Amino acid sequence: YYIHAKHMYNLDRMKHRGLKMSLAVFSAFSIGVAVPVYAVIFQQKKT
Amino acid sequence: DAYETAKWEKITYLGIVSCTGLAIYNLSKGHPHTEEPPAYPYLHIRNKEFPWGPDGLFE
Amino acid sequence: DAPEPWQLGFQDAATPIMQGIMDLHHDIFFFLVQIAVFVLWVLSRALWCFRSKISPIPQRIVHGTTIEILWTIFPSIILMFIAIPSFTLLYSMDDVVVDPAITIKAIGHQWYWSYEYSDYNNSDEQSLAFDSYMVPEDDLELGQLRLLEVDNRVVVPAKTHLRVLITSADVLHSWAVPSLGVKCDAVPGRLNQISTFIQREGVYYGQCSEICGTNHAFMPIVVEAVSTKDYGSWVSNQI
Amino acid sequence: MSTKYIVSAILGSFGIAWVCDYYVSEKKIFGGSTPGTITNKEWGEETDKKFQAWPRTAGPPVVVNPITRQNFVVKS
Amino acid sequence: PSVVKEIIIGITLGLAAGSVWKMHHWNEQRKIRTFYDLLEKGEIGVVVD
Amino acid sequence: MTNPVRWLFSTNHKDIGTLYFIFGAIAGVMGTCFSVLIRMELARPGDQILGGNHQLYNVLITAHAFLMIFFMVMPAMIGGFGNWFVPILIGAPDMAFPRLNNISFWLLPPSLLLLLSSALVEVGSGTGWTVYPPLSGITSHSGGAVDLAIFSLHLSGVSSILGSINFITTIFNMRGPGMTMHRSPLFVWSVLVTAFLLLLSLPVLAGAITMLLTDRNFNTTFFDPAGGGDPILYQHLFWFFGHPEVYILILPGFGIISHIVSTFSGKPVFGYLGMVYAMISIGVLGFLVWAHHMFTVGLDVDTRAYFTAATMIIAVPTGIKIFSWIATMWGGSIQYKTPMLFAVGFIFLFTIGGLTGIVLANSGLDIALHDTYYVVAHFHYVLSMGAVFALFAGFYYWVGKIFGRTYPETLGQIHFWITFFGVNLTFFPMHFLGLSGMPRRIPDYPDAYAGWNALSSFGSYISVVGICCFFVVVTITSTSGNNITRANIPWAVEQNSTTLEWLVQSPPAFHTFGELPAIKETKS
Amino acid sequence: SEPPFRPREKLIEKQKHFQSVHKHTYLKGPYDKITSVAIPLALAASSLYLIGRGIYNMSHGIGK
Amino acid sequence: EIKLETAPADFRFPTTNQTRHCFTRYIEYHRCVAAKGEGASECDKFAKYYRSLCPGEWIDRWNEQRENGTFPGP
Amino acid sequence: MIESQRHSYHLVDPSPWPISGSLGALATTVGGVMYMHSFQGGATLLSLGLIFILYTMFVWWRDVLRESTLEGHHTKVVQLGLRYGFILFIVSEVMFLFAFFWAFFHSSLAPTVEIGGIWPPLGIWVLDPWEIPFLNTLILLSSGAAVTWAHHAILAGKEKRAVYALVATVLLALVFTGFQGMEYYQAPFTISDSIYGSTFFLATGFHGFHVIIGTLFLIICGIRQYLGHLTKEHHVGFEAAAWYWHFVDVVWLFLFVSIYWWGGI
Ligand code: HEA
Ligand code: HEA
Ligand SMILES: [Cu+2]
Ligand SMILES: [Mg+2]
Repeated sequence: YYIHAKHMYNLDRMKHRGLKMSLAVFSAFSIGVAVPVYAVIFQQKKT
Repeated sequence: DAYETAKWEKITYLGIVSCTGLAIYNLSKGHPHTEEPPAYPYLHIRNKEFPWGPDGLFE
Repeated sequence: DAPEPWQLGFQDAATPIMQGIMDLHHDIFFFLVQIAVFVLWVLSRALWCFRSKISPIPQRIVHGTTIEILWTIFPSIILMFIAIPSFTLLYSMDDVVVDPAITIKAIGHQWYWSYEYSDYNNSDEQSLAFDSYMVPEDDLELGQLRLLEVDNRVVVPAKTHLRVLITSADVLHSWAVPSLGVKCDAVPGRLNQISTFIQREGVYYGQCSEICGTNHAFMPIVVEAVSTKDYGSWVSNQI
Repeated sequence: MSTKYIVSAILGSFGIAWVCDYYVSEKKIFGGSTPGTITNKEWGEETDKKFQAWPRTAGPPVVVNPITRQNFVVKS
Repeated sequence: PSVVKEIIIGITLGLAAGSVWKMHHWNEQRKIRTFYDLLEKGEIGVVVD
Repeated sequence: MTNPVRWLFSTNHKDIGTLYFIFGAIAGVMGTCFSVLIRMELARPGDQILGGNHQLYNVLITAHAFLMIFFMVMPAMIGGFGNWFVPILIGAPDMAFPRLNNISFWLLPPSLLLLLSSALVEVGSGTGWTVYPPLSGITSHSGGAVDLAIFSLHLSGVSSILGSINFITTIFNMRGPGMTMHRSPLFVWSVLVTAFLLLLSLPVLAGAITMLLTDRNFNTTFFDPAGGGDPILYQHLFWFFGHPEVYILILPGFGIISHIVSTFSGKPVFGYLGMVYAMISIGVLGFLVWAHHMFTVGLDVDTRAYFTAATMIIAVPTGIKIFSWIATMWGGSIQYKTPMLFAVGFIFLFTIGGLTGIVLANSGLDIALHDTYYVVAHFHYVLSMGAVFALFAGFYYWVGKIFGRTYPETLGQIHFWITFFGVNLTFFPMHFLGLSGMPRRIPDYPDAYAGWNALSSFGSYISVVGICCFFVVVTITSTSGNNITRANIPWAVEQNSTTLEWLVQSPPAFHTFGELPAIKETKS
Repeated sequence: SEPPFRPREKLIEKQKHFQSVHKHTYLKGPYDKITSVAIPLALAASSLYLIGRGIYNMSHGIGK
Repeated sequence: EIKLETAPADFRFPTTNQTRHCFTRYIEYHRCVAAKGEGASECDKFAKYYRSLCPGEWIDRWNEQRENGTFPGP
Repeated sequence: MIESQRHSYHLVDPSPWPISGSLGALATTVGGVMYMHSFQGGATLLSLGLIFILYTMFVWWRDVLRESTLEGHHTKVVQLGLRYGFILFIVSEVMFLFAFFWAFFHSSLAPTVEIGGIWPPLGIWVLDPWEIPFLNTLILLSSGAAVTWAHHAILAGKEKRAVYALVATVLLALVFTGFQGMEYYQAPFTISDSIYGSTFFLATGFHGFHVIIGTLFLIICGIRQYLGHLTKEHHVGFEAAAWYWHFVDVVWLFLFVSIYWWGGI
C-alpha cells in the first residue's frame, strides 16, 4: 500500500499508462454521450 | 454543586405529578362526535386514490 | 405589433404601459452601457500596459484608502439614478383613476384560451363566450403566420379603457401579448386584474409564457383594436 | 510561437461546425421535417404585402407595425 | 500608469458612449411622438380602406 | 481488493475530491449532450429530430437543467475543489468528519440514477427545471416521473447539507496554529460563505418538494386551488431556495478567480478586508430577496418596490469585488497563461451577465421580459460563463498539482479560444430574441424568430469541438511523459508562496503534512 | 459519587482487547466478522437486485 | 344602442385580486335577495356587477353549491 | 501516539458505511416510489431499504462509539468539533420546520375565497386547544426539566442518578408519543381535508417523528450511562441529546401556540 509513499498517486509506475488512461477518458466520454442519447432513443422506441 | 440537581429533581417530580393528574382529568371523557359536516367541496378530496384507497389511514 | 425577422429590440407600442417600458429600458441601457464600457476600458488598460514586458516588478501595494469608499459610493448614486425612473413608472402605472369601460375575462384552459365579454346580458347564463383555438398548419391562407393565427380573435374597442381578468381552469398559464406590453399569470385560483388602454387600431399577437403541458407555444393570443362603432356592431351581431 | 496553430484551429473548428450543421439541419442525417410555410418561398412575399394591409374580422383591412415599418394611410 | 488619468479617460469614454445612445433614444422618442401627434391631428390613419 | 478498498471505502479528503472531479466531468458531458439535442431540435422551425413529442422536449430541458445545475457545478466547486483544497490550503491535516465526506459523495450517484430513471419512466417529467405544482400535480402528469425527480432532489439536497456541515465545522475548528480567521485565503472564505448558504437555504427546498410529494401522492391540498393553498406558496418557497441556490454556484468561482489573479499579478489581493466583507454581504443579501423571479404573478406594488431595491443593493458588492480584482492587476508582472486567460474571460463575461441582470431586476422591465430568452441569455452568461470558466481556470491551475503532470500550452490556449468564441456566439442572440418577445421553453417558434436560431444553433457545435479538445487535453495530461518543472510552469517552484498549497509536493503525500506549519507571531 | 452499575474493569478488559488487534476499525472483534461481512453484504446484494428489477418494471410499465 | 359600461373601480381592492372582488359582489347580491328581495333596482345593480366580474364557471359552480346547501362563506 | 503524529486531530480509518448507507437510501427511495404508485415490488423494497438505512446507521454509531470509548481517539479538539457539527444540524432542522410553518401561515393568514375567506374552514371540528394539546405541552415541559436534571446529575459527579433522570425522561417522552397517537386516532378530521387539516397533520407528524428520534437518542444515552461510557469531563453524546430534546420542546411550543391557539381562534 502507498500510505507511506512520497506521492499519493505515483502515476508513472503502471504499465505504460497510455492505453489505460486513453480508454479511461474515452469510456468516460462514452458514458457521458451515450445515456443522454439512449434516453431519447428509448422514448421514441416507446409510444 | 448538588443543590442544582436537587432543585431540578424537585421541579421534575412536580411536573410529573401535575401531568399525571391532568391525564386522569383528560381520560374518562366520552368524546362524543358531533354530526358530520355537509360535504363542502374542499372536504374529503381524492386527487389520487390512496394505495389502501377507500378510506384514509388512521380510520 | 407582430414579430419581425432579424429584429433588434422591442416590438411596437400600443399602450402607455409599453411607452413607459421602452423609456425605462432605454434609461437603464444608457447607464449600463456607460458602466460596461468604462469597466472594459479599465480592465484592458490594466492588462495591456503591465504585460510582463514593460513592468516585470510587482510593485507591491495591498492596502488602499480613499478609493475603496469611492467605488463603494459612486455605484450607489448610479443605482439611485437608475431607480428614480423605475419607481415612478411603477407608481404611475398602478393607479387607475378612470373607470374601466369593459371587462374581458380571459380564462386560460389547457392548450387553448377562452373569453367572455359578460357585461351585456340580462340573464345569469353568460352570452358572448367563445374559444380561441390555434389554426393548424394546413388551415392557413397564403398570408397568415404559423402557429400564431387564431380562430375567432379577441375583439376590443380602441382608444377606450379595458379591464381583463386573467384566470385559469386547469393549470398555470399566462396571458401575454407583447405589443400591448401585457403579461400576467393565470393561476387556477385567483383572478388577476390588468387595466390597459390601447391607442390605435390594428391587430396584436402574443403567446403563452408559462409551461403548460404539451401544446405549449401552440396556445396563442390575438387582440384586435377596432373603432367603437364597429365594436358595437360586432357585439350586437354576436349576441 | 503558436498564434499560427491557434488561429488555424479556430478556423478548422468553424469548418467542422459548419459541416455538422449542414449534415444535421440542411439534409437531416437525423430524420425530421420542414414547414410548408418556408419551402413555398412565396409565403414571405404575401406576409409582407399583408403587413401592408392585414385582414381583420370586423372592419376594413388594417396595418401592422406602423412605426417600425413606416407604412400607413393618408388623409382619408 | 497615472491612475487618475486612466479613470478620468474611462469615465469620459463611458459618458461619450452614453451620449451616443441617448441621442439614438431621443430620435426614436421624437419619431413616436410625431407619429401619435399626427395620428390624432393629421392625415395619418391606420385602417387601409 | 486493495484498490477497491482505497476507492469505495477510503476517507482521505483528496481521494474524495478526485472522485468528485470524475463525477463532475461525466455529468457535464451528459448535460452538454442534452444541450446539443435541444439545439438540434431548435435549429429550424418545425419538427426537427423529435418529430413531435414536445413532451420529450420538455423532459430534455428539465434533465439538462438538473444535470448541469446540480451534478456539474456543485460536485466540482464544493466537492471537487472544496474537498481537496480547503484543508491543504488552510494548513490542516485530513478534513474534519471524513465519513460525512464519503457519504455525501456516494449519495450523489444514486441521485443521478434517480434523475435519469425519472427522465425514462412511463412518459417523463416535462415540468421544467423549477417543478411547478399544478403541472406536476397528479391530475396532469399521473406518471411517477415527478416523484422520482423529487426524490433525486432530496438525495442531492441531503448530500449537500452533509457537505456543508463538514465544511463549516472544518473552517471553524480545524485550522492550523496561529492562523487567525483573517489569514485564511479567499478560497477558504468563499467556501465558508457558500457552505452557510447551502446549509440554511437547502432545507427549505427539501420542505417545499416534500410538500409537493405529499400533494401528489398522499393526496393533500397544499397546492390544490380548491381548499386554499395557492401555488404562490410553492413559488415563494422554491424561490426562497432558488436565489441562495444561484449565489452558491458562483462564490467558489469568485474565490478561485481571486487566487488566480493574485498568483499571476505577482502581488496579493488588493483590499483583502473589502473582499471578505463584500462576499459576506453577498451571502447575507442573497436571502432578503427571493421573489424577484416572480414579478408577473400578482404581488402587490410594495413588495415589487422592495424587491427592486433589494436586487440593486445585492448588485453593489459584486461591483466592489470586480473593481478590487481590477485594482489587484495594476501592480505588474502579469503572465498570460491559460488560467489567467480564463480568469480574464470570467471577469468580462460575468460583467456582461451582471449588467443584463440589472436590466432584469426592475419590475416593469421584468413585466415585459418575464419568461423570454432575455432571461435565458442573462443566466446562461452569468452561470455558464462565470461558473464553468472559473472551473476551467481552477482545473488548469491545479492539474498542475493533482496528477503531477502538466497540460500542453498551445492546446490549452486553443481550447480557451474555441470555447470562448463558441459559447459567446451562441448566447447573445438569446438577448436579441428575448427583446423581440419569444417565450421561453418552446419547441417551435413563429417564422419570424427563425433568423437567429439558425445562427445560435451554429454556436453549439463550436462548444462541442471545445469540449472534445478539453478531453484530449486531459488525456494528454494524464499520459504526458514530462513531469512538473520550472520551464513548464513557475508556480510550484516557488520557495515562497502566498498560498500554502504550492510549497508541499507534486501531489501531496498521503497526509499532506508530515508536520503542521507555524506562524512567527511577533511582539513577544 | 457512584460508579454506574458496572465494575468498569470489564470496560478496561474490552479496551485491552480492542487495542490489542491489528485490523481496521470496523473488523475488530468476533461479533463484527459475522456482522460487517455477511449482513450488509448480502443485504446490499438483495437491495441492488430489487432496485434493478423495480427500475426495469417502472420504466417498461409492466407488473402493475 | 349597446350599454358599454361595467363594474366600477372599487376603493377596497386596489390589488390584483378580483377574486375577492368577485366573492364580495356575490355576497352582496345574495344579501339583497335574502333581506330586501324587492329592492330590485339596487340588487340588479349588484347582479350586473358580479356578472361582469366573476367568470361563468365560478358563478355556475357557486349557484349549484348554494342550491345544494354546501356553499362556504355567508 | 500523538508525539509521532504531531497533531491532536482525528484521522479515521476506512469504513464502507458511507457507500452502504447511500445504497440503502437509493433502496428506500425507489421503494417509496414503487409503493406510492401501485407496483409488485413496492412494499417489500421500501421496507428493505428502510431497514438497510437503520442497519448502516446502527453499525456506524457502533463504530464511532467503539473508536471513541475504547481506542480513545477523541481528543479535546475533535470533542469540540462534534458539538459544532451538531449545532449546525439543529440549525438545519430549524430552517426545515420554518419552511413548514411558512406554508401554514401563508395558507392561514388570508384564507382564500374558496374556504369562505374565514379560518378555520367551516365544518372542520377544531380540537379544543386545551384538553390534549395542553397535556402534551406539560408532558414535554416536564421532560425538558428531567433532561436538565440528568445533565446536572452527570456534571455533579453523581453518575448513578443520571440513569434515573434519563429513564424518567424516556418515560415522559413515551407518554407524549402515546397521547399524540391517541389524538391522531380520535381526530375529528383527516389529512385529505382542507388546507387546515393538511398542514396540521404534516407539521404535527414531522414533529412527532422528531420526538421519536430524540427519544431513541435518549435511550441510547441512557444505556451508555448505565454501562459507564460517560464521565463528568468527557461526554458529548449526552450534550447532543440534551440540545436535541430542547430543540424538540421549543418546536412543540411554537407549534402549540401558532396552530392550536391561533388557528382555533
Ligand atoms: C450549469 C448551468 C448550465 C449550463 C452550463 C448550460 C449550458 C448550456 N445550455 Fe442551458 N440551461 C440551464 C443551465 C445551464 N445550461 C438552465 C438552468 C436552464 C433552464 C431550463 C428551463 O428553463 O426549465 C437552461 C436552459 C437552456 C435552454 C433553453 C431550453 C428551453 O428553452 O426549452 C437552452 C437553449 O438552447 C440552453 C442551451 C445551453 C447551451 C447551448 C449550453 C452550452 O453552454 C453547453 C455547455 C458548454 C460548456 C462549456 C459546459 C460543459 C463543460 C464541461 C462538460 C467540462 C466540465 C469540466 C469539468 C467538470 C472538469 N439551456
Ligand atoms: C448564476 C447566478 C446568478 C447571478 C450571479 C445572478 C445575478 C443577478 N440576477 Fe439572476 N438569475 C439567475 C441566477 C443568477 N443571477 C437564474 C438561474 C435565473 C433564471 C431563473 C429562472 O429560470 O427563472 C436568473 C434570472 C434573473 C431575474 C429574472 C427572473 C425572471 O423574471 O425570469 C432577475 C430579476 O430580478 C435576476 C436578478 C439578478 C440580479 C439583480 C443580479 C445581480 O446580482 C447581478 C450583479 C452583477 C453585476 C451587476 C455586475 C457587476 C457590477 C458592477 C460591475 C458594478 C456596476 C453595476 C451597477 C451600477 C450596480 N435574475
Ligand atoms: Cu434571484
Ligand atoms: Mg412566469
